[PDB]
Amino acid sequence: GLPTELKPGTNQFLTTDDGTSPPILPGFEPTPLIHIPGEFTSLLDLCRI
Amino acid sequence: GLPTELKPGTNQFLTTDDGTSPPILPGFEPTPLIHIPGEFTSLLDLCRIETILEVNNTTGTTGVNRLLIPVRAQNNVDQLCASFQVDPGRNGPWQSTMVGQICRYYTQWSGSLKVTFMFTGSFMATGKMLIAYTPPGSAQPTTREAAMLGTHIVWDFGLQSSVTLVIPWISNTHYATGIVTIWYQTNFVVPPDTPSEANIIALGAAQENFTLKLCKDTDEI
Amino acid sequence: GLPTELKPGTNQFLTTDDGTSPPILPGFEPTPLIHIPGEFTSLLDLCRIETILEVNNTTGTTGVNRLLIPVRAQNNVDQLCASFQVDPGRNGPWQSTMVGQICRYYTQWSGSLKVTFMFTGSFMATGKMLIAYTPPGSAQPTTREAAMLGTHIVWDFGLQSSVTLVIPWISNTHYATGIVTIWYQTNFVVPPDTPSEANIIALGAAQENFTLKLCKDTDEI
Amino acid sequence: NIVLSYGEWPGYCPSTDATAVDKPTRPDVSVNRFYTLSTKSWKTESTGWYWKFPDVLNDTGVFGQNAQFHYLYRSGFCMHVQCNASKFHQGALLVVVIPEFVVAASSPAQGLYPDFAHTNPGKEGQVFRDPYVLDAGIPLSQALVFPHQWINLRTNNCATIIMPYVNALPFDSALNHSNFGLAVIPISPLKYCNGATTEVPITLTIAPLNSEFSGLR
Amino acid sequence: RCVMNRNGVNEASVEHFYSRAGLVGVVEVKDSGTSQDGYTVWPIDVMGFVQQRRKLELSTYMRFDAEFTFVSNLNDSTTPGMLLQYMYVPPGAPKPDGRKSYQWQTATNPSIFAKLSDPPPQVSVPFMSPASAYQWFYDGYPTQYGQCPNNMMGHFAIRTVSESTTGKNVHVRVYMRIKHVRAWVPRPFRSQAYMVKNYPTYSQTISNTAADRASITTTDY
Amino acid sequence: RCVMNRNGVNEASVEHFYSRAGLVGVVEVKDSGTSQDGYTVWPIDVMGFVQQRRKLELSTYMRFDAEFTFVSNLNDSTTPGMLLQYMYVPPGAPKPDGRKSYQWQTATNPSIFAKLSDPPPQVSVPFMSPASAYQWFYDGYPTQYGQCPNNMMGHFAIRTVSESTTGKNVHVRVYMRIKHVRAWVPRPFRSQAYMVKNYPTYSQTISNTAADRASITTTDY
Repeated sequence: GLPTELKPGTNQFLTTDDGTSPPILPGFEPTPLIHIPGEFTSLLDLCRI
Repeated sequence: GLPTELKPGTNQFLTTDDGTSPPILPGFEPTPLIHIPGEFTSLLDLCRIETILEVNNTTGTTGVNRLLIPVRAQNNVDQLCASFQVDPGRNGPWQSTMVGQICRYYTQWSGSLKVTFMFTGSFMATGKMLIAYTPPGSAQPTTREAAMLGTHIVWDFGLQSSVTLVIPWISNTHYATGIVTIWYQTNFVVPPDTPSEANIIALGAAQENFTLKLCKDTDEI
Repeated sequence: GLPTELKPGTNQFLTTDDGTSPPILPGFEPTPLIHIPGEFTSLLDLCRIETILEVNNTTGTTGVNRLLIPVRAQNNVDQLCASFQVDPGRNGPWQSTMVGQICRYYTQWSGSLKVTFMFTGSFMATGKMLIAYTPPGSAQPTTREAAMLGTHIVWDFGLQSSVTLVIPWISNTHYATGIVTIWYQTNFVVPPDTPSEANIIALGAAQENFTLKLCKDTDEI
Repeated sequence: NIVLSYGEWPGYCPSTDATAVDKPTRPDVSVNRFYTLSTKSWKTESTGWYWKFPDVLNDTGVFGQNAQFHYLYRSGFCMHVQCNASKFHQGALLVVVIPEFVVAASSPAQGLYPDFAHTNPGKEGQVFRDPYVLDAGIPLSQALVFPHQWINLRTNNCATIIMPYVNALPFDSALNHSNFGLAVIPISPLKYCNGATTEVPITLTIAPLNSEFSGLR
Repeated sequence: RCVMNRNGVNEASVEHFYSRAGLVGVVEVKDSGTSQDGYTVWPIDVMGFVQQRRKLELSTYMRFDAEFTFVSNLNDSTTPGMLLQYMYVPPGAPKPDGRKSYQWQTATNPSIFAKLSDPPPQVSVPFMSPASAYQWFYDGYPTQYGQCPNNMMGHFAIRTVSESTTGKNVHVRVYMRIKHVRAWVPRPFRSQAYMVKNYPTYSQTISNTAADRASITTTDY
Repeated sequence: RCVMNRNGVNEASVEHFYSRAGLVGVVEVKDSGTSQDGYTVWPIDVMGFVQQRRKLELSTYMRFDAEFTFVSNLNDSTTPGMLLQYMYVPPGAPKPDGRKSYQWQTATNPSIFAKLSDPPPQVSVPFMSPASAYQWFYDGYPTQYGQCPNNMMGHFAIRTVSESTTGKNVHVRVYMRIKHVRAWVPRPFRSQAYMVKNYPTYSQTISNTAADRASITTTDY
C-alpha cells in the first residue's frame, strides 16, 4: 500500500540476486530461435559421456 | 501501488525483526534431512526431566559428595537431616538441575515442581524420615512436631526406596519460594555387619504445568 | 508493485499518525486479562455521574465548608440565598465536579446538564426555596417575583429532601451560559430545640445528550 | 437501598492454573458472618474516618486467622454503615468505597511518607486529616465517581454497599495489600440544640462475601 | 453563538482520550566536556510529565501497548550520519555500566541501529506487567508504601556506536503512543500540586478546587 | 506477589530459544597507521562468544539457516558514502590474499556492494553442512580429536572498494539470526569455564555447580 518501511538489505547489490530490471530497448524483437541440433540443458549429460 | 510514503521505522535494524532476506546462494540444495532420534522442540520437556539436586552444597564438600544427603544413626531424636528451598532460579541446590539452569535463561516462571528422594542404604537398613514442605508464607519449621502439622510425607526405607514430593506452586518475577525439610522420624536401624551410614539422592524436575516468560541471557557463563 | 514514487509526507513523524511498528519482543505472550470490575470505555459516563458543586467558593471559606450552601432563618423575606452559572468549562463551582474537570480537556461541548439539591437540615425543619433557571440571554433576576416568571421550581423541605433541576442546553466553543438562583420562598421554620441553620449540597452532572469536541490539554495542572 | 459497586455481584474466582493443582479454601458462615466494629462518635468537629480492607478484619475472629495463616486471599465485602440519630439531629455523611486508597502525607510548606498507623489503621480505623482532599490529594467533591451512599440524617440513617473483589491479580496477600478503603466523611456537619446527645453513633458492620484462601502456612 | 447539534461520542472514548504520540522523556547522550559518557540509560516512565500523570491517574488499572518513537539530533538541530544504538532492557535485565560494557551485546536485549540522518526509529513495546493491568495506585507494601514493582516497563539504553568520545551531544526526544488501552475503576482527577514522582504526597498549603468569588450571590469574579 | 496463571509455551520452544539476531563478530577493516590492509577475512563462527556457545551446546546436532546483518561505521560513528564489498566465501573456496587479489572478482563468491550511508546489508546463508545437521560435538578423529570440518559455514571477506589506502578504519558488527532451527539430543549446559575455542577443555580447578552455604540445615547464604 501507501504506508511503507524500508528494511535492512535496501540499496544493496547482491551479485546472486535474481531480480528484474527494465529492458534497455523496449519493443525490440530478438531474432526468432530456429531449431539447432545438440541443445544441452545439464552438465551431468556431459559428465555421463 | 506506485504512490508511497515511508513511515518512521524506515532504514532501522531491529535485532528482533523476523523479516525476509534474499538467499546468498539461490538454487543451492542443502543436504536432505535424514531421521535423527531425540529431536526436542521445547525447553519445557528438558525442565520435566528429573536431575540431581546439589542439596549438600556446603563449604568444604567437593565432587560427587555434594549430590548426597548423609543419613546416619542419630544419638538424638527428631533431628533435622537437611533443608533446601524449592527455588529453581536463585543460587543453591537447584543450580545443578536442568530446570534450575533453564530458569536462569528466563525472567519469570510458574508451575508445580517435583522432588524425588532416593535412599541408597543397605537392603537390610530400615527407618523413617519425615519429608515436610512449608509454603512460601512461613519460615523453616523448628521441630519435627511442627513439620508434622503442615504438608508432609512419612517415608519408610524398608518399604519404599524412593518417594515423590509435589510442590503445588512456585513462581518468580522481574522469590516467593517454599522450603523442604527432612526430619529423622525414627532412628536409623540396621542388623549387625550393616553400614550405619547411608545417603539420600534428591532429584528435581518441573511438572506439565510449568512455563517460562521473557527470555533473558544467563549470568552463569 | 515494483515501480514506486515517494510522495510528500515521506520520512515525516506525525505524532497523531496511527501506523504500525514492529513488536520489540516477537512471540512474547502478555499476562492474559482476567475480569476486573468497573471497566469504563467513555469519559461521558464519568460526565453523567453527579459530583458536588463548590457553590460556596467564596473568599475565606476553607475545606468541606465550600461544598455547603447555608440556609438559615431570615429577618427579611424573598431574599436570594445563592446563585451560580451553569458553565462546566470556566472557573467557579463546576471546577469541583467531574463534568467540570473533563470539559477542560476539550475545547467545545454541548448538551443538557443536571443539578440536584440536597437539604441536610433537621427532619422537623420545613420551608420553601424557589430554584430559578435563567437562560443565557438574560442577567441574574433581581427579585423572587421576577424569578417566579421564568423557569423555576418551588421546593418544600418538609416533603422532598432532594430536587433535580435540568438545564435544557448549554454550549461552548474555541460561554453562552445560564444562571441558577436560589430564593427564600418562605422563612425557615423549625419547632423549638431544632437548629435554625441548615445546608444545601448542590450536585452537578451531564445528561445522556452531552458531547465533547477537539481534545485539548488542561490548564488545571 | 443497596449500592452494588460497579454493578458486579461478588463471586468465586474462575478456574486458575495455580488453584487447579490445589483447590482454594472456601470458608462458610463460620468466617462469612457479620463483624460489628467499635462505634465511632460523630461530633460537630469530626472530619471523618476511613478503614482499609481487609486490614480491618486482619486480627479479628476466624477471618483474621485465615488472613494471617494463608499466603493468598480473595473476597468481596458487604458493609453496613448505621447511625443512631434523633429527628432533632441534622447532618450529612458520605460513605464512599475507594479502591486502592493510597493515603498521601502532608509536607509542611518534611513528612512525605505516611506512617503504618495511617496506611493500616486496623479495626479501629483512622480519622481524616484533610477530608477536603481525602488525605490523598484528590478532591472530596469528585469522590462520587467511587461507589457511595449518602447518609442524610433527615431521610436515612443506614447505608449498605456491596464491594466485589477488585484487583489486577485474581488473588493477593491480605496482610500487606489493601484492596479498597471505606471512608465516612461528614459533608454537612452534625448540628443539634442544647440537651440533645452531643455525638451521633456510627456503626460499621462488615460481612465477607465469597472469601477464598490459598496456601495455608 | 450556540452549538445547536451534538459533537458525537468518538473523542470522549478512553481509547481516544489516552491516544496521540506524546513526549515522555528528553534523553541527552553526553559525549563532550566534563561528561564524556557517550551513552544514557532512560527508565521508561509513562508518568514523566504532570500533564500525562494526571490523565493516567484518572484510572486505577490500565492495560495498553506502548509505541515509542526516538527523535534524535545534535545541539544545532543537525542530523549527520552518526550511527546510534537504541537498546530495550526488559524488566529484570542488567543495564549497561559504560560505553563498551558487555550488556550492549546481549541478544535478549532488543536493539535498534539507526542513523541520525534516518527517519525516527519506531517500535512497539507490549503489555509488560506480571499482573493483568498496570496499577497507578497500589495500596500496600512490597513485603516503601505504595511502591508496586509490577509497573516496570523496562529501560532504553542509548549510545553512539563509537570507539572513543565523539565530542558531540545527542538529544533524543522519546515519544510514546498508548495503544489498545483498557482502563478500570475511574478516580477523581488530582486537584493538588504533585510533590514527588511516585507518591500522592501534597503540601499542607491546600489549594481550593474552585476559584474564589466575592460572595455566594454575585456572578462576577 | 505470586503469578497465579501460566505464561504459555511459545517462548520455551527451541525455535524461540535460538532466535533474535545476535552479535557473532566485530570485524575491523584496518586501512591506516601500521595496518593498511584495507580488507579483512572473518570466518563465520556461530560460537564466537561464550553466551551463544553455551546456548548452542545444549544440543548435539542442529540444523538451521543463518541470516547475517552487517552494521558498519567508522571510529567516530560516522557513516559517509564509502563503498564496501561483503564477499561470502563458501566452504572450500580460496580466500583473498590482499586488497586487490583476484578472488574479489570470483563470480561463485557472492558479494554485497553497499555504502556505509545505506541501511545495513542483510543476506540469508542456507544450511551448509555435508551432513544432515551441524555437529557441536564430534567424538572422533578426521582420519586433532573432536575437530569435525563439516561445521565450516564459510568466510565473510570485507573490503573497501578503493585503489590505494583510504586512511579510515571500518568497524563491521556482524549480527546473525538462526532461522528454521531443529535441534537433536539435549545435553547438560556447560558448568566449567571455557579454556579454548574448539575443545571441551576445562581447568583442573573445578568450580562447584551450586553456590556454597554454611550447612545442609540452614537456608541463608
